[PDB]
Amino acid sequence: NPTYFFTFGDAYSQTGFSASGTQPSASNPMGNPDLGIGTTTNGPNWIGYLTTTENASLVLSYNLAAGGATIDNALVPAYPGDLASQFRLFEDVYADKPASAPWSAEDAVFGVWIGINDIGNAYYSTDAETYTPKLISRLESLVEEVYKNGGRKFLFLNVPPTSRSPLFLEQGEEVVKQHAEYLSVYNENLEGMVDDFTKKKGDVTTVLYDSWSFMTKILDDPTAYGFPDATCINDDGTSCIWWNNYHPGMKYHLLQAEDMKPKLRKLGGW
Repeated sequence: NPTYFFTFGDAYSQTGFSASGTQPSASNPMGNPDLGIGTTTNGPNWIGYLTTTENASLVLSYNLAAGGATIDNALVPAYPGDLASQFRLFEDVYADKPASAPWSAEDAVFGVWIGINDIGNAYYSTDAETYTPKLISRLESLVEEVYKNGGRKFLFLNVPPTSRSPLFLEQGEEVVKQHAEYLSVYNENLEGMVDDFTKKKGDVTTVLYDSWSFMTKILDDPTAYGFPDATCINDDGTSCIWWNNYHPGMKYHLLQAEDMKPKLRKLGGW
């Protein structure tokens, strides 16, 4: 009795899963590519860890996340595979519960980690208080498409402190601050939307995972987590928090998946 874990997001979540590649099964829960390929971590990412390491029962991962994605290119644009396009791929291939993914309300979990790129691209050019409600409203309307398909279990990750990635640190402390302040408003509005959606529907099980606070704890005390500092980069994915200037490594992702596990029990696969 599997949990069907459909995920949507950006490079913090990408694995290179193709809808025409090998599909998930009990012997191969990621489907494609192999566990530990296709990420920005040098190994598994949080989804691979949640599916194969932190799972309490069989989890099948259908990971539609794409590098560089924003929520909708009609708002903050970047790459063709925005969140809207990932929801369209879901609608095209899995929404109708095909034999390859015969999911139901009781066994499907929809995970969304989006906003890093919307904020990264719009923090200095838009007003957070008036603009981030538009981003969040568009996220909500995409979630509503899955709800209309019969989805009832949802996992939302807030935006982590990319303000303190080496990429942003190099732009100066006032840019880190401008970005961080915008990000905080986005995360507040995300929480409000998740709360409002949960209450309005009444029949959904939702988890808002505060990645921001978790990563912030590690950035503030890196050596307590086995990292020598909060700024070094190492593409082995484990010597430093950062695998490259803007993406954390597999060690961070494992620590996050481990932190997530207890909070995901109510979703069925953990």
